[PDB]
Amino acid sequence: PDLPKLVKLLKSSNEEILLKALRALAEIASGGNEQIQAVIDAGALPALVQLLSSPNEQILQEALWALSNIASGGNEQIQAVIDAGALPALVQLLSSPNEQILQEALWALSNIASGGNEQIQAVIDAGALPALVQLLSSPNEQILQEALWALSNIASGGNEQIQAVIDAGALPALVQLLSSPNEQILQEALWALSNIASGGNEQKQAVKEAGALEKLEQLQSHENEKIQKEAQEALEKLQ
Repeated sequence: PDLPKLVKLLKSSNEEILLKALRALAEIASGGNEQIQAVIDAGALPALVQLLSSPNEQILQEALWALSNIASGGNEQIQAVIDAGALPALVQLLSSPNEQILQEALWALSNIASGGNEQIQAVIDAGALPALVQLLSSPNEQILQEALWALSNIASGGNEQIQAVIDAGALPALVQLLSSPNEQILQEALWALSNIASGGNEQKQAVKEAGALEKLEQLQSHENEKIQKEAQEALEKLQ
């Protein structure tokens, strides 16, 4: 098959050959989980990371496509990506002017954070815990949405996983965010608060300490039905 053959093409030298390979390197990943594994063993995981650190925009716009394509696999397949050493290589892309590249930067990163606790602990370590919260207060909603997926994904584990979140400083970026005329941010933030509150008393009060309760109380009398129910479930929770 042309599985391994494509891997070699991921060694720079020829841009034409490299690009052509990229296109036919991700398209296959978006066909089945088993297909992803084939790419891993093939030795493309580490070959892709190297591309992440390239000036070309085309090779980059594609490098992410095939990348995240794997991050959306299984809890195990997602680990392979980390073992290759793309965690830090991807975080860098986040500091790119080309929004197009930044978008994918999250579609892959956050994707991995949605794995398991065993992987989360590794993220909260070096991962930009507090830095991720700062993004929450960004104008470009595009980054805001994805930013929520990453942070939230990290708070999808045991109690210890929830604590790490509050420590980062999401209480303010969330609570204060509750006061938003945007239905999106309204449900988003709310969904985040409840998540953390789901933990113990330390995880609950921690949030309410900011003043989310107020925003929640007012939500009780919100037009939207869904927002009303969710708001009621989060309110009592804090208690």
